[PDB]
Amino acid sequence: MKEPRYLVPGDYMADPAAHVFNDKLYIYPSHDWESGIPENDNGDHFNMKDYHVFSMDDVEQGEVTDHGVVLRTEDIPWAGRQLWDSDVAFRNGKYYMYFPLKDQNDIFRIGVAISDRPEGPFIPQENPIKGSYSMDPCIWPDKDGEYYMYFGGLWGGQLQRYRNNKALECALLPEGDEPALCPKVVRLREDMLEFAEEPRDLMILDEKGKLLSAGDTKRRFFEASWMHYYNGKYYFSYSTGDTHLICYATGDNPYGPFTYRGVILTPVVGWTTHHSIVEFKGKWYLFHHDCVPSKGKTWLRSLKVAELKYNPDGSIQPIKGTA
Amino acid sequence: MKEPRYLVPGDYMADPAAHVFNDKLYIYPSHDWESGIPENDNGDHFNMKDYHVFSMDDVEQGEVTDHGVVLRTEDIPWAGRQLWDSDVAFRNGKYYMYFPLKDQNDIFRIGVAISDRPEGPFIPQENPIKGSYSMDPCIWPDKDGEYYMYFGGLWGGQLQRYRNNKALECALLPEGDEPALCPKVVRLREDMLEFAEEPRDLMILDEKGKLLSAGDTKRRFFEASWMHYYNGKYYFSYSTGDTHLICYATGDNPYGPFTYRGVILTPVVGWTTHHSIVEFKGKWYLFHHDCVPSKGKTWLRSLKVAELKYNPDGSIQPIKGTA
Ligand SMILES: [Ca+2]
Ligand SMILES: [Ca+2]
Repeated sequence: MKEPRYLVPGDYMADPAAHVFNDKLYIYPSHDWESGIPENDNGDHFNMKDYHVFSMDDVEQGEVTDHGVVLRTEDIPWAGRQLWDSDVAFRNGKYYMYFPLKDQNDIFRIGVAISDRPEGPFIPQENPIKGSYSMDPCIWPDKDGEYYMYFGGLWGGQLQRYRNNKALECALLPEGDEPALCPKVVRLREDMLEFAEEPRDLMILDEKGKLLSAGDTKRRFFEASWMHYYNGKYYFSYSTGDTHLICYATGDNPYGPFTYRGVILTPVVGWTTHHSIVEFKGKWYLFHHDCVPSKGKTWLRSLKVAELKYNPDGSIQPIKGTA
Repeated sequence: MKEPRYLVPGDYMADPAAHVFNDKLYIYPSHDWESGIPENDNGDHFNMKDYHVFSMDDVEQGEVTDHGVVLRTEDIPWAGRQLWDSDVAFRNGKYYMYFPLKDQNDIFRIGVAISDRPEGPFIPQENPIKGSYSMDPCIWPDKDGEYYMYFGGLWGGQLQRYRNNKALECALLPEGDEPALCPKVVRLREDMLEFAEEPRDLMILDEKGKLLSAGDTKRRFFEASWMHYYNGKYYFSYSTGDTHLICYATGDNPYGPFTYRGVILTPVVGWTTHHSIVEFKGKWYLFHHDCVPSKGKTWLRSLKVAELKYNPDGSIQPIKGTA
């Protein structure tokens, strides 16, 4: 594809998460809809309430299939509000969907929904994962045989309310030269229902190996954690929020510190930018979204796909955002 | 009794929750112990980890039976730390123990533990109650056949972190003429596993029908909620924290407004004061605690009991504290 292709024109789907199951490419995006709520700093206008599942056979010219709703807030027993960016992993012959959702105390937790097939209806557990907090989870099937979750999100994601997995009496956002908050990493146990250990900082560093500062808002982690593997190297990509960038870093292990490299996606139409990187049929793709069909409305996002290409030195060729 | 009696002089127990099951008197206190943790503002020195159960047939001079440990943190699947003031309720031929415990995020939640007998080991549920927060729960079997929970606790109890059951970005403690934070009340459902509704405030008014102010620390709610019914009137008693008082209020229904009456017990030796009021064999008793055996060590408390009498107008005779 020479030009970015919009996949679902009929509805507003955001925060795409693409995976390859049974030689098919499945997408697990959020579902944006027009709630009657005006914009807000706490992100109340992001009032998604369900999940659809899309699948393709050919990303570039292929037909896109809507499998319909597979999960909604009503079906979740511990549900409060706001189903945000989710992710799916395949293990033990089953598919585990990890969704963020404020509990009945308006605290962001992460729940698990299970299905026997990647597109089939997901049945949620009655309670959120023990110790879970914040949002935007990413589930990475590492080569060591284990499955790792990467989560975290500034501001509306309540990540600043916590220090070392423990909630603060009062939220605290680091400023200026102070080290910025890191995204979190935690290993999941085999049944994929709970954490196997305590989550820890996924350190993102300079080229000098120094932790990114809070003022460095063009490189500092904000949200949208994602992890993939190419040419014997790890790639941790993410969103920078108020600078509207999708950056990426590199490392040699799922835990070890990741060193910032560059920018994958320049600012797009809309305040938010969210993504997922996956290889399909020999080519890499950067699934993401912008607010072009909604004519600039941030809370109404349409998912799209652009071809991602690497340089021989391992770096990623920057992709132009719409804006 | 012509002088208050200690019940477990061999160990350190606090926050007594006295009930009458099978013509016996059962107490469900917290188990203080020297954890090696020094005193600090967040109350880490209150590091209780297990529950004992005590029973008597005669309060004044009868033998107190130590039924041993019936629940410990290590058995709770969602365990974090600090098992604080709990209470038990009898329904459906079973005994439900409602215990407060910080989750793996140091957020105070309330969980349910079930036993077939008032002293037998309570098997805890895998997850805390949905929407639960703060601590010091008190279950009340009303005459309507329903069951209500009265929870809430300031400062260490994390009540100020919440407004209308929703977590604040930053904790807020009201001051001066502002209306003080009210304790909470919620009707449990039939299986006693979850809430049947949204928790509401239990308003405590003055003699002018006006909400108690935060500056009025000698009367406003702090912790240690307790509800009992005597001669057509309800009696909501509680602790006042830094004024070391236990006061009580009167109402006509479990939800309705309660009007402040007076002080049940003046400051005792130690900072904390906690209690439970129950009638046993024609006599009313005020179960509580102080730190006389521990020579003033606030977090090493010892249970004690004193007879409580009423005036013909319905008021409660003030009991003199050790301090
Ligand atoms: Ca994502
Ligand atoms: Ca109590």
